Amino acid sequence: FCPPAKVNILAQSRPLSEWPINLVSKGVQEYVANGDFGTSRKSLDRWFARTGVPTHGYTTVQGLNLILRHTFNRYDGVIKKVETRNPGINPSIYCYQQVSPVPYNPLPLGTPNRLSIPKGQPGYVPEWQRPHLSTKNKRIRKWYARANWRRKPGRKSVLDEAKLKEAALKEAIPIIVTIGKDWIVMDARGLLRAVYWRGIAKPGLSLKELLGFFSGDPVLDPKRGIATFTFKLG
RNA sequence: CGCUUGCUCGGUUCGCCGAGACUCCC
DNA sequence: GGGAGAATTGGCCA
DNA sequence: TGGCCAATTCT
Repeated sequence: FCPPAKVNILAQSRPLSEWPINLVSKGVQEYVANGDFGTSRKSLDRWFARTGVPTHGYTTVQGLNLILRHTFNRYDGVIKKVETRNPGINPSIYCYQQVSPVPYNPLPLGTPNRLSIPKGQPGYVPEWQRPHLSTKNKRIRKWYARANWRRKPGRKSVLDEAKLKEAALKEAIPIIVTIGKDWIVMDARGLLRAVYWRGIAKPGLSLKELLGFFSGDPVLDPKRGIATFTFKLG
């Protein structure tokens, strides 16, 4: 079993459902045809351009075997499900080996000390009571974590999109997925928490060693602003 | 042994701390 | 209600 | 030479 993972995107060149891989994978399900489907580029040429369905400058052998082969199983199986008892046009951009994520180019502990920060600076712990806390090696939420600023009738807060949210991109961990013209930068601290949650120690993890524990084929979601990874057999 | 993002739920001096899952998608 | 790889290889110009 | 982007593969 491959456990899942969930990471947040940061920036995109153009609107989500406007990349040409999506513009190719979208019409396939509507179309489904010849049936001349093969990994070989020659067979792929025949199935797509020749049969009739338009291609938006896409010819990758993997990028057309992860959407055509999926669609036929989408048009099938449900018939088998109709047989078993006796639809959505997914822009789920299934990334492949050739577009595997790599860390950004032109691990830190975070807050090294909990009860030690100069007074008045951001992150400073309160003075009315420093003791009476708990020390069981639980997760540490950073001061800017909006999970700690949620609104309720009993809660008091002054939410600002700059003070709270812009503080994230300062110490973010960028990784890049490139299909040739479209670039997506996701936040890897989700992967950090996912790997520390299952048992792996801290500090031995660096660049080129976090992504290794996850599968190299993400499933980007050009809606909800989220991406999803999977681990390996380990 | 060990824990930067997301989310659910509390009160608080408003500075911040206490508990929890991650098999998610159509 | 279905999917969540990446090893080996073949063209390959500075 | 070797180095990288695509192209081919089984279960």
